[PDB]
Amino acid sequence: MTDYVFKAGRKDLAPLLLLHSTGGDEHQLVEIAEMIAPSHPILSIRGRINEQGVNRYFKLRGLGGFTKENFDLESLDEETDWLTDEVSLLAEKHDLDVHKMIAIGYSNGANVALNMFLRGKINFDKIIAFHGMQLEDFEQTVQLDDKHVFLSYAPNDMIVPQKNFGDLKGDLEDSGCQLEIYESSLGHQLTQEEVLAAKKWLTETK
Repeated sequence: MTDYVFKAGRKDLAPLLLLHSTGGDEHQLVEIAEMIAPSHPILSIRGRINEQGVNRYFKLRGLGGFTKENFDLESLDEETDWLTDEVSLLAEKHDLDVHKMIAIGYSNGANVALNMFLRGKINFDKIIAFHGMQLEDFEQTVQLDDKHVFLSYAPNDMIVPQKNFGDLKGDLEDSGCQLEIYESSLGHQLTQEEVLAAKKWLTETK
């Protein structure tokens, strides 16, 4: 039984899909999204992974000393099939248009949104990814030439290697995306300043 929040907002405005960080839940990003995109309908879906009571979108290997080697790509693939189908089903139920959807994710959720976009599993209109990273290297057969995407990064983020963030930006730009990059100073932590930066960016790109 899917754990999710829907908050109607103004029906004619683009819907937001919220995706939480590790250990977050469907309520984590709600007030943040309300600051970024006031009045927009909100759909927020909890990850299905709960190993040791930590909510996540896909499994780790536990090789916690590693970055990409710790990501279970079979799980990533299975859960992203599930999530794309779930988004379509709930958009159906709540009369939302997936092609207008703005994904707003933080860490784990941001990674999953970015991966779905790059794999062509969901045609989001825009993505706002706070402290995201590349999960896997693959052949992208997506063309995203018209799309706008906001990414934050901190150079003291122990979790996201510089090279890894370079590969994420490169995969998006190779697909044709127009990127805005915001640099924060609190490592992996979501900052008030990066959220205001995304709010401002959305007013410019909306």
